[PDB]
Amino acid sequence: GDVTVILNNLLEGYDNKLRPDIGVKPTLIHTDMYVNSIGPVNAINMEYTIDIFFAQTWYDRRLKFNSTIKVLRLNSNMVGKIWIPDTFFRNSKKADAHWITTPNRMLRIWNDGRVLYTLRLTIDAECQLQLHNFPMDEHSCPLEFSSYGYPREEIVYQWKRSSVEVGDTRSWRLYQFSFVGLRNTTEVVKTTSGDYVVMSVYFDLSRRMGYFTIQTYIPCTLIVVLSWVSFWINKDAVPARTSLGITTVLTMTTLSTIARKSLPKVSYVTAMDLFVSVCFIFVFSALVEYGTLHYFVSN
Amino acid sequence: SYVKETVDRLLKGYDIRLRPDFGGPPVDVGMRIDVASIDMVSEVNMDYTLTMYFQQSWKDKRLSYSGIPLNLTLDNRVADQLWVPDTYFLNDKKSFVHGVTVKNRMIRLHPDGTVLYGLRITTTAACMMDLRRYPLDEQNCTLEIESYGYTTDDIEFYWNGGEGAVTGVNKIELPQFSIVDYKMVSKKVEFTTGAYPRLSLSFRLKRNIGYFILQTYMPSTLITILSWVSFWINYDASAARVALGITTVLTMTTISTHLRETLPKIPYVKAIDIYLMGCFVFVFLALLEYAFVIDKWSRMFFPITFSLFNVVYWLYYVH
Amino acid sequence: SYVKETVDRLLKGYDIRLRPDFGGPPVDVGMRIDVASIDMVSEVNMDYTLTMYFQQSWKDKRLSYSGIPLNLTLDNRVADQLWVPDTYFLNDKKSFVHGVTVKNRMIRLHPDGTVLYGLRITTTAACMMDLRRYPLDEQNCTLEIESYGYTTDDIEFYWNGGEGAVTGVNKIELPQFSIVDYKMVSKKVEFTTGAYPRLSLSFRLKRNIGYFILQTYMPSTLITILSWVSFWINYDASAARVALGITTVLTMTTISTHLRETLPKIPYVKAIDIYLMGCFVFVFLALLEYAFVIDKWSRMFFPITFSLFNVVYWLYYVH
Amino acid sequence: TVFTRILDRLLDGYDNRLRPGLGERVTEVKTDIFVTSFGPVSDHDMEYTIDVFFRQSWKDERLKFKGPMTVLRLNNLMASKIWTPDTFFHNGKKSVAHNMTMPNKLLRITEDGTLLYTMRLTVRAECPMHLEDFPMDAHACPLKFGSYAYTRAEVVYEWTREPARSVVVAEDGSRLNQYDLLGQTVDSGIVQSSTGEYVVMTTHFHLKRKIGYFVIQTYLPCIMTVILSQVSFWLNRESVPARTVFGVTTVLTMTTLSISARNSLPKVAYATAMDWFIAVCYAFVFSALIEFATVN
Amino acid sequence: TVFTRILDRLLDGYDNRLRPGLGERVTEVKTDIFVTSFGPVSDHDMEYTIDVFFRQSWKDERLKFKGPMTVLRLNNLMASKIWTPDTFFHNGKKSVAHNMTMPNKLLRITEDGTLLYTMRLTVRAECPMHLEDFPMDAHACPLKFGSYAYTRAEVVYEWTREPARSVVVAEDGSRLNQYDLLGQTVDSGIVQSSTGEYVVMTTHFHLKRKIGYFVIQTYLPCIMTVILSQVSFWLNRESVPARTVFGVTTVLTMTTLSISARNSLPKVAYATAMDWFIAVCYAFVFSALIEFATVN
Ligand SMILES: *[C@@H]1O[C@H](CO)[C@@H](O[C@@H]2O[C@H](CO)[C@@H](O[C@@H]3O[C@H](CO[C@H]4O[C@H](CO)[C@@H](O)[C@H](O[C@H]5O[C@H](CO)[C@@H](O)[C@H](O)[C@@H]5O)[C@@H]4O)[C@@H](O)[C@H](O[C@H]4O[C@H](CO)[C@@H](O)[C@H](O)[C@@H]4O[C@H]4O[C@H](CO)[C@@H](O)[C@H](O)[C@@H]4O)[C@@H]3O)[C@H](O)[C@H]2NC(C)=O)[C@H](O)[C@H]1NC(C)=O
Ligand SMILES: *[C@@H]1O[C@H](CO)[C@@H](O[C@@H]2O[C@H](CO)[C@@H](O[C@@H]3O[C@H](CO)[C@@H](O)[C@H](O[C@H]4O[C@H](CO)[C@@H](O)[C@H](O)[C@@H]4O)[C@@H]3O)[C@H](O)[C@H]2NC(C)=O)[C@H](O)[C@H]1NC(C)=O
Ligand SMILES: *[C@@H]1O[C@H](CO)[C@@H](O[C@@H]2O[C@H](CO)[C@@H](O[C@@H]3O[C@H](CO)[C@@H](O)[C@H](O)[C@@H]3O)[C@H](O)[C@H]2NC(C)=O)[C@H](O)[C@H]1NC(C)=O
Ligand SMILES: *[C@@H]1O[C@H](CO)[C@@H](O[C@@H]2O[C@H](CO)[C@@H](O[C@@H]3O[C@H](CO)[C@@H](O)[C@H](O)[C@@H]3O)[C@H](O)[C@H]2NC(C)=O)[C@H](O)[C@H]1NC(C)=O
Ligand SMILES: *[C@@H]1O[C@H](CO)[C@@H](O[C@@H]2O[C@H](CO)[C@@H](O)[C@H](O)[C@H]2NC(C)=O)[C@H](O)[C@H]1NC(C)=O
Ligand SMILES: *[C@@H]1O[C@H](CO)[C@@H](O[C@@H]2O[C@H](CO)[C@@H](O)[C@H](O)[C@H]2NC(C)=O)[C@H](O)[C@H]1NC(C)=O
Repeated sequence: GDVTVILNNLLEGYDNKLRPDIGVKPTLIHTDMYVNSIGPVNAINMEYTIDIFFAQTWYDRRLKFNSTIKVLRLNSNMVGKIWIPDTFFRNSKKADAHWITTPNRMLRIWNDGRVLYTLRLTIDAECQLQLHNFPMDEHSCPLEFSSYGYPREEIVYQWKRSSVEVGDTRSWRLYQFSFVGLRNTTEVVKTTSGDYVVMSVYFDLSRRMGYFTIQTYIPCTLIVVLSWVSFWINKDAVPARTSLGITTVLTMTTLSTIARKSLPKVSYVTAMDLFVSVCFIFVFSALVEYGTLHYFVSN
Repeated sequence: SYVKETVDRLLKGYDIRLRPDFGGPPVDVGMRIDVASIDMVSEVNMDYTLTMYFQQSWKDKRLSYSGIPLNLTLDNRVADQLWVPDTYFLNDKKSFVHGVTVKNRMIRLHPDGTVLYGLRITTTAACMMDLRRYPLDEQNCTLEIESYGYTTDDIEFYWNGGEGAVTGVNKIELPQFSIVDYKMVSKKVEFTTGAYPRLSLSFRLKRNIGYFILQTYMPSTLITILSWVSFWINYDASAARVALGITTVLTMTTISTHLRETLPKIPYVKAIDIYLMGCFVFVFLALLEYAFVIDKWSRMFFPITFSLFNVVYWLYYVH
Repeated sequence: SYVKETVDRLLKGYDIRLRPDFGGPPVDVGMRIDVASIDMVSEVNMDYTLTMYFQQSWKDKRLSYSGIPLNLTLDNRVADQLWVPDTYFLNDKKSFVHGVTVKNRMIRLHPDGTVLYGLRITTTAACMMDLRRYPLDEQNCTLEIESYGYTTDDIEFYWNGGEGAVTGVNKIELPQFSIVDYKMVSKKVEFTTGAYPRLSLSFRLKRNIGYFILQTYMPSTLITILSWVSFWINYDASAARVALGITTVLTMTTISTHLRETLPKIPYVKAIDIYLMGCFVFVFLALLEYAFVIDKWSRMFFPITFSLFNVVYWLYYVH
Repeated sequence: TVFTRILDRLLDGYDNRLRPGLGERVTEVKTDIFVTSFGPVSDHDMEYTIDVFFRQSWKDERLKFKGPMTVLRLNNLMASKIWTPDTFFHNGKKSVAHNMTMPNKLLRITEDGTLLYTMRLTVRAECPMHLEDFPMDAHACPLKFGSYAYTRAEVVYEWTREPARSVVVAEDGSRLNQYDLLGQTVDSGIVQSSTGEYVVMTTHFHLKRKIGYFVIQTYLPCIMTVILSQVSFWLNRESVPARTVFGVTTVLTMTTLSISARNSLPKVAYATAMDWFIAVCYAFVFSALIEFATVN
Repeated sequence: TVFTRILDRLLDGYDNRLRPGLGERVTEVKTDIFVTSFGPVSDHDMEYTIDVFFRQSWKDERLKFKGPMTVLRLNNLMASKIWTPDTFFHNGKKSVAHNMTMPNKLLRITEDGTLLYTMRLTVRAECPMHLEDFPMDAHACPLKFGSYAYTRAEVVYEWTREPARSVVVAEDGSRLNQYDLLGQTVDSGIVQSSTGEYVVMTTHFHLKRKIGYFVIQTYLPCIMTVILSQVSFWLNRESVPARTVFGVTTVLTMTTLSISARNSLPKVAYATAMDWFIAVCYAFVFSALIEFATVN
């Protein structure tokens, strides 16, 4: 019952609605995260989901306690009775924390005044609109945060290690693409209410061509060979060659729609509709040549 | 230390349910919106999703303090112990405050008594979508900021900063639409109960034509082929020429299924459907009159009327 | 003003965390179910959605009075200060109490001690639907009332009225199904933790046959028309014959892709797929007789095979 | 300064869980609505959408006071303490009470003892549509609401203004795209329940389908197909394979268009009028193939 | 009457911020999972769904008593004021805690001091499968759970009964469509983290596909095509261009089998088994068709 005495002594005279270092200290806070999974980039909302273990660490001159306890472990029940700094995600569409089975809020307090805290978060963040080269994809997918209330003169974010402080150890985590690397970025954005530090975290990816390999091969190994056997057939019979050519472009139309069905339409070209339109207009030119040859054989 | 007992006397003796100047002058409220993104303009559900940094500020003599020449940002657990104006949005359907680590609820105080309140709000707001002209149509979808339970003799709204109260609009990108202009309207609305102020933020949305011209040019080659094969084949096996034009009818049917999956049923007829069905009826009737009775007249009639249909379609389109 | 002191006498000294008649005999709970509507059946997610009044009543010694002659309808927020049973539903997936103005919690008290608790709740309950035979369905979609933290020596359940505890079955109008019978079954079900009471409200669902039986006739009439096209004609114009048999696979494809979104990917037995197999193998048989070319003999043999086919289908329907 | 001292006198002795009455006069609440908009009908799952202001008014003798001004406006915080009735919709299957920076609920206490209490709502109620004539739909969508626990001996609902004329207000903003708002009709009733007897306020919205949405969408291709059905009668007697192949090419699109017309159409056992329209088209097809096989 | 004083005796200075045994031994957590129905498996999202009664139990020496009864079946409002473990699922995506008339939480104290605490939960979790046997593969869906804020030197998980007999399908709890549940396998495990080392109970569910219509509806339209390929090369006594248009249908059937498969599996980069299984059936067609187009 000693910790019952100690922690209840850490309650009176301690406002839970104030930051500790209101004075000259700007209340620097270290942080880290452990990426558990990076879900599917659906690209219809141009967003991607991601599960992390997000952790924060700060200090306090109002929670230094006595000896014989190095650190005390806390449940998710002292977080409401202790001041917690704000953190909010900028590009989060719906970032719902996990509240299942006595929710995931780990808390530690050392005798120095150092407080560790963590959460378990899923995010559906916007990444970019990178549709210049549709096979040659390279998305950065930033993830960034700040304090919603406290400016850079009242709060400071800091990492634990230069650009490699974010742990990420997984191989199969709903990635239809190829993750190739990650890095951090620290900037300050001038807002209206003040100036806030921004801790951008990127995730470099590149689309594996094996997914679009089946989408590219089987129209190419059907339409081109049908256009070839339209000329390779005996052109003496009018319902052979022209009929094969005219049913080939009937088949070639819907595959361009289905290939652009799962993903939304863009304004500029993605060099994939250009990649299929060359063969489409080539089979169309084969139709033009077949209709030209009909004008000088039925005389 | 010294700041805590000053916060304590601001919390002691305070009444939440009483507005400032209760029974006196109307309070003055300055608002500010920062558009983060236009997420999804759903044409079928006739709505758009907006992320915004909603911001309010006003004056309270009960929340001033003498010393400590600095601003006191607090936790979000004072907004339930302080008064806020009951500002809602009119045409929203799904709307919420984000709860990422806490509720994103900024309270900033000041030694004179100017209270600043801030939220990060996602709003699925519905708007009227007149779909007569489909390309380059200013949809003019608005957001209607309005108080709920305070008459104009109790509150005063204004855009905090004039025309610069709405930021980040140029930093928005859409795959379908495009920002052409935004406007702020400050009006008063009288109901059966009383008078209430209303702010209105408009969005005229010029739709980007590139996706539209792609989904236009992809079926236009089909009716071009429907003209060309009908003009190009001799009429000995006339069924071999007519049956291809009847398969263009089911090609039109596939386009109509894509249209029904892309657009709902609307009484005011669109601008995209009308020229495609009109050239459909013409290219069907040309095949009908060609099978009715001839090789030179098929070469002469169909491309001239085809180019005429093209240029009258372009002249309706440029408006 | 007499009633307030009596209610405060009833509340001061009350413990919500104890069951009434504690340490003694089990207390009975009477249920009553008023089915408002079968809200939304879904054959995709193997489930359905029900809206109903769940009413229940019991008896206690802790709430008794003699001064007030009439019954006491009380506010719903006293349910957070009074004991209620922990009655749940087993086969649910997503449920909620309607909160359109307040929580729809009927609290009624009696001078005897009979306590009444009523909820209007919507439950998305799962139903293990056997989709082996499609026209006849005859489901058994249960609704499992069960206590959670009270053993059978702590509580017991009964239908308040027997057959009369369930009201509103005949007023249900479903566009897709029809009620033929409903049954209320009590059952004691044990676990490793203990034994528990379990009421069951089950009912069968005879599918409204008309919509899908008018959708079923169209491929049948389609392929009889196709057979009459390919059969009667002379085959010197053989391109007229073979082009009929060409476009049959897309007619099969449209109906198959329309049904593939309605029914899920159940591998076991699909009666619509057995019907479409009796159709498309008949398509292949017509094309087989075509490639074998007796044409009039095959034309006469096609209608008797269609008659034996839909006689097999009718005896499969009536079982 | 002064009003806090009198609100504590109002809260002193007022039980938050009891209505005025109980061996006294029957509680009367005065009910008013204000339709903010009328959302789109969802015919597939057979429901509609509305979002309104819902007003209520009644007199509480335990809330009178003697203040400097006449009426007194409050927030939703005090509104959670005064007894409000349990008004629920009989037809709402999913409804939301909107909140934004505050619960959208005001409390206007008069000095007389009466008060005004309104909330902005949204109801996804349903209508049992009968589908014997889909372009000729005429429906009266109900919006039944009553008390939930308080008996007719406890409370009675009553409209504020003229019931049949000016107790319900359409505010000339409707996001509809298939129907149009013809008019409305309120009603009162008593439903005998297994618990007791309860007042019911009914409101019907008379609706008819618009003419330019799906009616032209069916009217154009059917006329196209019956025009295509005539060319076989136009064909030569010495052109017998064309009259055969015209019919199958006609029905290839007719089947797909019937599938497309039945796609957005909800499931109903009753026959629709457009099902007879496509039947007339199929009968013209049957006559065309009979005239074809007459030559054959 | 007496039990009120009993429960008030058990909270005179009781804390919830401290597990039983601080400065003493670690805590022992018996754990049981009684599944109710193994739900649908979203292979498009590689995640499954399951309904559990998650029982767990632990001795607490601070709650012993000498009352008249031995075990009191308390309410979960008492369990909100008691210390509970911080168990969570390591791969849970969208888990729900079912709420009703009361929340589905149970509490049974004992005069020994042992507890019992079950939660009627529904947990969904990603089951990362591989598609090397895409027609007839079999997988082991995992379920990892353990503490969040308590290390291996703080709490210890252990199964209640023997680990072979501690996850129980009820009788027929099968909401399965594509698959067949046959067995399960639990184990322990210690996972080192950046904070410390947490004990993890891991559970695998072995499941294998029904062969069924997932093979039938994909192979029988292929069976018609491979029958037409044999019918095309049967003889040449009749006209030759009657065979060539017979290839055209086998083109469009290749369309219909292409759309029918991609709507079930996610867009994966590596090729699957059933893709080559239909690719060889596609390669059987156009080679013979190019051969007949060259020779005829
Ligand atoms: C418009 O109205 C709606 C309807 O009321 C409001 O929605 C409610 O808002 C309140 C206030 O924010 C929420 O209450 C808080 O809930 C905390 C967790 O509750 C969780 O409940 C279930 C699981 O039990 C989840 O489903 C919930 O998730 C839902 O909400 C989130 C919010 O974003 C959504 O994203 C999800 O999708 C879900 O829809 C919740 O997560 C609860 O801990 C908290 O209670 C603490 O704080 C209060 C005040 O201090 C005290 O009761 C008490 O001190 C509690 O603290 C105890 O527990 C903490 C745990 O850390 C300990 O530290 C303490 O020591 C102490 O032991 C509070 O009750 C409510 O959940 C939410 N309901 C729903 C359905 O959303 C809207 O906010 C409102 N809009 C406005 C006002 O703008
Ligand atoms: C699961 O269902 C249970 C059903 O009981 C539900 O528990 C209830 O939750 C509500 C809040 O969600 C509790 O109500 C609170 O009661 C305390 C008692 O003093 C009040 O102080 C609280 O007041 C707050 O909210 C008021 C709303 O007007 C305001 O006045 C003010 O802002 C206060 O901060 C609050 O009303 C209720 O006591 C419990 N009932 C129990 C535990 O029996 C639970 O929330 C549901 N869980 C979900 C949906 O996740
Ligand atoms: C289309 O968008 C415009 C703005 O982009 C909006 O129309 C505006 O409507 C308001 C009131 O409905 C009007 O503003 C008026 O401005 C005058 C002059 O400043 C002022 O004296 C009035 O008190 C009032 O505020 C005006 O009609 C118009 N304003 C502007 C600047 O265009 C609205 O969102 C859409 N309007 C239509 C007709 O679709
Ligand atoms: C849905 O299926 C369940 C079980 O598959 C059916 O429940 C069964 O109902 C019958 C008829 O009431 C029960 O038979 C009798 O029950 C009484 C009361 O318990 C008992 O005393 C008799 O000895 C006899 O067993 C049967 O027990 C019961 N089975 C179970 C497991 O509950 C239910 O009727 C079906 N519902 C519909 C609508 O078909
Ligand atoms: C606290 O906030 C107030 C409100 O903005 C600040 O007062 C203004 O600050 C801006 C920029 O700092 C300048 O326009 C003037 O210094 C102030 N203008 C007016 C009209 O007051 C104030 O500076 C903030 N406190 C601190 C310490 O920066
Ligand atoms: C209070 O409620 C009880 C419970 O329903 C009422 O008792 C029954 O009332 C019905 C009314 O039709 C009678 O048919 C039953 O015979 C009554 N049963 C018993 C055991 O009395 C009671 O009448 C109600 N009292 C008041 C004043 O409303």
